[PDB]
Amino acid sequence: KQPELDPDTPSPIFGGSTGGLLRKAQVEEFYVITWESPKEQIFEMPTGGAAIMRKGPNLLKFARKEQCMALTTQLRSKFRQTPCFYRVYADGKVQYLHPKDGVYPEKVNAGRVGVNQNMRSIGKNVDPIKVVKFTGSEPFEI
Amino acid sequence: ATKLFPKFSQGLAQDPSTRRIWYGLATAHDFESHDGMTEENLYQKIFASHFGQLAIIFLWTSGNLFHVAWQGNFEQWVTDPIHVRPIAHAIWDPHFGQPAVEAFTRGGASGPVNIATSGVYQWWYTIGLRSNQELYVSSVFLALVSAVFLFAGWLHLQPNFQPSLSWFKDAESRLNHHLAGLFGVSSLAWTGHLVHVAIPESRGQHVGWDNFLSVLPHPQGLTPFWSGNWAAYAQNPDTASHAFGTADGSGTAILTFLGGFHPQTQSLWLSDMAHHHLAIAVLFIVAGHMYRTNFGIGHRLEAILEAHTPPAGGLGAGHKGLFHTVNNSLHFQLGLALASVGTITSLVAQHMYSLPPYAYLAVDFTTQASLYTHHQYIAGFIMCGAFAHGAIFFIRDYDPEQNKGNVLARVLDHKEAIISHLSWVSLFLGFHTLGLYVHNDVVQAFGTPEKQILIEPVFAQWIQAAQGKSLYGFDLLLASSSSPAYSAGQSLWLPGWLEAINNNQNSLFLTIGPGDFLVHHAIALGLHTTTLILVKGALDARGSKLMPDKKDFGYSFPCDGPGRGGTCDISAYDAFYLAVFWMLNTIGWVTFYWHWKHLTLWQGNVSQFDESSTYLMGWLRDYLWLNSSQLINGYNPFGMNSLSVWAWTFLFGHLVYATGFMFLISWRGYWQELIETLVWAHEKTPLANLVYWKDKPVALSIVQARLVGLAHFSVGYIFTYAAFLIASTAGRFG
Amino acid sequence: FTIHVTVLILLKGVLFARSSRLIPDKANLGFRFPCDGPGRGGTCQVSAWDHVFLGLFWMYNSLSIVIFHFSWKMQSDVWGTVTDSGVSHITGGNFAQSANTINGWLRDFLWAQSSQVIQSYGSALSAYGLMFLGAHFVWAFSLMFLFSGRGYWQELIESIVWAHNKLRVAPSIQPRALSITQGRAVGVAHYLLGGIATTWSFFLARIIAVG
Amino acid sequence: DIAGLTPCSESKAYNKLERKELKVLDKRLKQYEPGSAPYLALQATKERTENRFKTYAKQGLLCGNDGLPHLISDPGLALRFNHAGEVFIPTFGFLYVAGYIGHVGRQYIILSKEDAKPTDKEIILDVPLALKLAFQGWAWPLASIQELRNGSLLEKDENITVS
Amino acid sequence: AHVVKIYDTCIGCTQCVRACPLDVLEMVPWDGCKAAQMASSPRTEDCVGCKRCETACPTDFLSVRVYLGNESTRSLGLAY
Amino acid sequence: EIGPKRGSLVKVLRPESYWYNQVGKVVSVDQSGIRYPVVVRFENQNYAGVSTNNYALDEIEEVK
Ligand code: CLA
Ligand code: CLA
Ligand SMILES: CC1=C(/C=C/C(C)=C\C=C\C(C)=C\C=C\C=C(C)\C=C\C=C(C)\C=C\C2=C(C)CCCC2(C)C)C(C)(C)CCC1
Ligand SMILES: CC1=C(C/C=C(\C)CCC[C@H](C)CCC[C@H](C)CCCC(C)C)C(=O)c2ccccc2C1=O
Ligand SMILES: CC1=C(C/C=C(\C)CCC[C@H](C)CCC[C@H](C)CCCC(C)C)C(=O)c2ccccc2C1=O
Ligand code: SF4
Ligand SMILES: C[As](C)(=O)[O-]
Ligand SMILES: [Ca+2]
Repeated sequence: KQPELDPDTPSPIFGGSTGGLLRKAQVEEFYVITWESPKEQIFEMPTGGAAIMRKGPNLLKFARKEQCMALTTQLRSKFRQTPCFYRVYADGKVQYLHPKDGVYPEKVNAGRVGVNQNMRSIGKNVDPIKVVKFTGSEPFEI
Repeated sequence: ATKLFPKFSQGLAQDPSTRRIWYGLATAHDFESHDGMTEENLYQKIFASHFGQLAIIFLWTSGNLFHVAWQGNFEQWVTDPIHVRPIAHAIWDPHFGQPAVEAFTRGGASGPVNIATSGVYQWWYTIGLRSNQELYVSSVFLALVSAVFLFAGWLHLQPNFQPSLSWFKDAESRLNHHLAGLFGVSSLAWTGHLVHVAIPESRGQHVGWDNFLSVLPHPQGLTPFWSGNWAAYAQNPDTASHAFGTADGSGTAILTFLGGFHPQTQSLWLSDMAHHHLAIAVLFIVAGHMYRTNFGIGHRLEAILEAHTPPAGGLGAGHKGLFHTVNNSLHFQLGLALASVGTITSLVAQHMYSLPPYAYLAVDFTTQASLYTHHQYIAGFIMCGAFAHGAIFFIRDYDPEQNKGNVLARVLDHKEAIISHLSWVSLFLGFHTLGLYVHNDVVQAFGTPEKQILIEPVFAQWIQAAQGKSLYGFDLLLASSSSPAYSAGQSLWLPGWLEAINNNQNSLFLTIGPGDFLVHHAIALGLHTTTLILVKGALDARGSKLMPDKKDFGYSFPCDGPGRGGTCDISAYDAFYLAVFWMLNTIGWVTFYWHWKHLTLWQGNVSQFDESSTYLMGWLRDYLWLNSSQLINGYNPFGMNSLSVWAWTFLFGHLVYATGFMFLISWRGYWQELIETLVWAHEKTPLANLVYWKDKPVALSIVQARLVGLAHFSVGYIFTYAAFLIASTAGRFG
Repeated sequence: FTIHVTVLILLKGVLFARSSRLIPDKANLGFRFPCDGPGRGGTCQVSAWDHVFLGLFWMYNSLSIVIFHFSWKMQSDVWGTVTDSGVSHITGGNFAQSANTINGWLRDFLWAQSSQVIQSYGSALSAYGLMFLGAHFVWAFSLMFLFSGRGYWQELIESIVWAHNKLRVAPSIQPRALSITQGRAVGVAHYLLGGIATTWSFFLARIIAVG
Repeated sequence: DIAGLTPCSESKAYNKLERKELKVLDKRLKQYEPGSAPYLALQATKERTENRFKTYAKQGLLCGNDGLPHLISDPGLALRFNHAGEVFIPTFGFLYVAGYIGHVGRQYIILSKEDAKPTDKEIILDVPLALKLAFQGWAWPLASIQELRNGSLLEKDENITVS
Repeated sequence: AHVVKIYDTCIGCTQCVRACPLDVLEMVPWDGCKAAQMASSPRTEDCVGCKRCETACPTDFLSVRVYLGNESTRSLGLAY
Repeated sequence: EIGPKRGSLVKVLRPESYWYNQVGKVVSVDQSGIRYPVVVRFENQNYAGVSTNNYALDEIEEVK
């Protein structure tokens, strides 16, 4: 069960910085991350300095998506902690992205069907002949 | 997704950034990668574009004629073309002070003016013109034809007038019409102009429109053309002491082939050019009848290329399937056209400083160099564009299925050998040229000029001796008398040629010293290196060993990522970038050589060149540091003069050059963070968060970055060299 | 101005090294890397190494301006020979109404004081002119590296390696072009070398013929 | 007489340049006593300068209107005259030395392609092998032509290309 | 956006995913030797085009190639 | 039993491959059955620094 975003979640103790949180975050979108973080500890922020983190699930949020994938990968690095992602649009609609499979896209989950791929040797593509349409960047099969 | 400017980009429209603005201002002329731009809807647009650009050209020439007629002193030039200098236009700039109005008043009949370096007075008076009204008429005519082309470009846009697609593929009839009509018929009309107006104007006769209805351009008028004996038109040419503004010893010959110079005007005989263009027109008319048409049999193209196949298989299929290849590709024709245009531009620049066609032109010493450098850089850019479109051909329009066995596939197959031999010739030239220059510099630094190396260019001197030169004494064709080449053509163009060739004061087969050897080899280095860069960018276009699938990312893409040990400037567009750098270098070396040759020649001290053109300290001292005192002294606390504007422009060129370096050295990524910082600062300024920018500010694209960098580079290079060539010449007169 | 711009470059390189607004995972990429990728419109010269790269150019500019100021002040308003009636300086006080214009630096200082460096072949100071021209040469040579990349050069090396393998004379070690970081390093090295060497030759050939 | 140039003895500019150089040398040669070191140095310099100017004018080398020597590089003009040494034999000498060098380097780089990790041999050379091959290449024209007729230098199109 | 493709030349090393900074591509069934995974691009609204996935892909020739397309707020990495 | 003998050196014919027309020994022709069974090993590095690669059996050919 992919968990959905929950407002009114406490935040880690930190002073402030000058990264992100601009006009884009108010009228376009903002991204959210949540993760366990037991054993209240010290961590580093991708757009700031060092901060403390209580035990129990805690939630953060930033401006760009990579600003949270960096934290997910960090959490991989040291102690096995398992955060998640969230999307937000102007209408308030929320979308869950990472990890949809729940098993961290680097590992397969029981079964799905992927797109944007073709069974052809590297190269051996089509010459610019018969490619006058050019459809932006061709999938070569659609 | 979000529609906005421009009208021909749906992917660049959703782009929330100022980048789309620059790509719209840039890709506005790329009428092939736009959305829904099939062929038959493209020829009509490109044809309207041809009309628009022709209208631009004619409006340019009309404005030139207008400012010559009203603001130029064309009347003050025709009478005594030696005591006066040209004028281009006036000035209403309020920023000038009182000394400035007194400094830009060379003429005296008006306020501030500017000298005319276009060389238009000479070319307009040689063809025959001695009144400003005759210039107003032509200016109005050119404006009218510009409007006509602006309308014709639009007429073929609405239906009932839109052409079809089969009308363009008929290359046979179009090439016939161009070889015969565009070249031959116009050349014959030009012969008529020279024989009916230019000649009468050379006789001081005021013959124009109101009187040519009964003027016989030749005694026994038009009868020899009916009753044979064409030779009757070349029996009384312009007398040696012929006056050009008057009839002091004139003649009645129209088709003359004495092949010499008009002593007073110092140019080709005004009557030689008539027979010249007449023969040219006849020969182009003969050429224009070669092809197959609806009812004209001739011989078609598909059966010729497929018949040029060496039986021994040295080429394979020969030229089979090239008709469908070329005729179905516009970039290949554009590459051929630009290559021919650049090579013939260089040819015309070579032929204008050696065979002056315009009366009273060679006496002027400022327009010559300006126009020569003009055409040299024009030809350089046109050649670089030819190679760029040659690479675009391989990138975008290519079908190796149809081309299995032709010469183009063979050329693509041994591309590594071509590139390697270009690299080798370049290495050879650079090594040896720089080595001889450094050797001469070190030898001069030790104070023993005798220990330097000076290769005697026996080959060019031999060819001159064959031309008629005798300063070298090789006893060759047109120099000895035991040869059929010297005997035959004795009453022909030979006397004038031989008299103008041995002259040691005109620019025609100059006395070549060993210092010309080194500079010709430097020019060969520059040409081979530029051609190396271009041929490499063109051949490694469909795919290289580092990037095999290069055909998928188009032509102008920044790079293929930092992977694989680094991939920077790998697209062919970047090779074109570097080849334009080398084009600037090569044309600059060529222009330095020509300029300093004619500068040592005009001071009567050609020995200065023959002695200082051997090393690099001379080029730096005797040419750059020396002939610039008026550039520095154009304005000073003592007081400025007419040469102040040219000095300020000489500094403007260096500023543009340094801005080019700004965009070249520093790359994009650095500036993205700074722009984000400036955005942070701009959004937080108190009470300064009112109506926002309409598009997001980001750093210029890497492709855009290097494009604008090279643009600044080229434009600053050009402005600096032109300001120098104009100021250091039209300020001292020596 | 020049010193503040140089400090700007250096400090913006130092601070944006652990983290930034664009790429948060910037510390793992190290200190000496050319970029991250052509994504987000293009990333070039983002590492602190590249900021030091640009700070070298700005330090060159600032120190050159300061040393030219020193030389021309000392030669115009300080140094000279004293006669019975006052002191007659080297230059006729050309510092007053020439420094106020960029052309002045080329009017009475660069153009005027460059006679010896290009006129010293007749004496024991010809080596100064030789170093002068050689430094110009190496400067433009550095420009070569600074304005080019590796793709073109790597493919040219490819064709040259083709030419080699036809006679079986290629090396066992794979001949690759210089790294992007090394390309920029060679660029800046030759650039500062040419600049400093030309200015050295000038200031050292001009000051011997006036003392 | 070739190319309007005159033998370099009859050049008034050449002798004027020699006199100029000698005057410029003597004006600062007169600054020192005949016993000191700088004086002997200037004496020897003048010696080999006079030797420069004397030894050049033998077997004929053309000087132009500038009085300086000008090398003739065309075979055929160096023949039918006495100029074969200006640049005709130096060409063959450099060709010989460059052959020598390339032959030795190629045979080295080939004989190293057989052992394990040849890359090491390119950063840690085989000094005795290089010395042996260095003293065996002065017959390379013989070995090159017959190794060409042999075919042991043409690779039978087994290399990496892209096209 | 950026048209990303994955050819049949692949071994399923799971490296171009633990290297992608934006978690764009997935790895779902493939019939391999020891790992048996193949990469796929189900979503591209967040792909910036950094070509970090092309550096870690050890396949010769590369299994993934980013066809550079049009830019957006995500594709330009704009926090504003 | 499917591909060439292990330890036997063979060349490459992948048009888009860094290693082209030059020889390289086979690590292990995949007998389990796959479209790229032959794993060839090369001593010299590539632009990426990789030494080995797997190719199809319709591409490799015999020795020099
Ligand atoms: C004496 C017998 C003879 C000879 C000598 C030739 C010779 C030739 N024939 Mg011909 N032919 C013959 C009999 C003969 N033919 C007969 C009996 C018939 C039937 C009637 C034909 C029918 C025929 C046809 C239909 C055609 C020819 C063509 C040609 C020319 C191209 C052949 C070729 O392989 O190019 C050589 C191939 C090369 C790759 C040469 C490479 C050139 C290098 C790369 C240039 C280097 C560039 C470099 C920068 C410049 C530096 C210069 C340096 C060397 C100093 C060639 C000069 C063809 C032609 O005219 O040209 C298209 C062609 O169309 N022949
Ligand atoms: C003055 C600056 C400069 C110099 C010297 C060069 C020199 C060269 N460029 Mg280049 N170029 C430049 C600026 C410069 N470029 C710039 C600004 C650009 C645009 C950014 C380009 C873009 C460009 C391109 C695209 C290409 C070149 C190429 C070449 C090479 C052609 C080789 C040749 O023709 O024979 C030899 C040329 C020489 C300069 C050799 C002289 C060097 C001597 C031997 C130094 C010897 C030093 C001494 C022995 C010991 C010193 C070492 C140590 C002790 C310090 C050549 C080495 C082409 C190439 O690579 O050739 C295949 C190539 O295609 N250039
Ligand atoms: C990139 C590319 C391209 C382009 C190309 C080019 C650019 C080319 C060119 C070229 C050129 C630019 C050429 C030129 C040339 C030259 C020639 C061809 C010559 C000759 C010879 C002769 C035969 C002569 C003779 C004579 C006479 C007649 C008399 C006097 C003497 C003399 C010698 C002068 C294309 C698109 C196509 C394709 C793709 C790729
Ligand atoms: C300063 C700088 C910037 C930033 C420069 C900026 C943001 C200025 C460009 C936009 C401003 C508004 C230019 C102002 C107007 C121009 C002087 C001319 C515009 C005229 C057009 C309308 C034709 C880059 O983006 C860059 C990118 C890649 C390599 C080097 C650099 C670089 O050096
Ligand atoms: C030419 C060039 C190269 C190629 C640089 C090369 C090939 C340097 C190699 C030259 C060295 C000096 C080779 C010398 C090694 C000799 C084979 C052995 C030394 C000689 C002994 C006697 C010591 C780049 O790598 C580059 C990178 C980024 C931007 C521009 C460029 C650039 O312009
Ligand atoms: S990195 Fe390349 S080889 Fe590895 S799993 Fe991804 S696509 Fe396949
Ligand atoms: C052609 As003859 C004058 O040598 O007989
Ligand atoms: Ca002459």
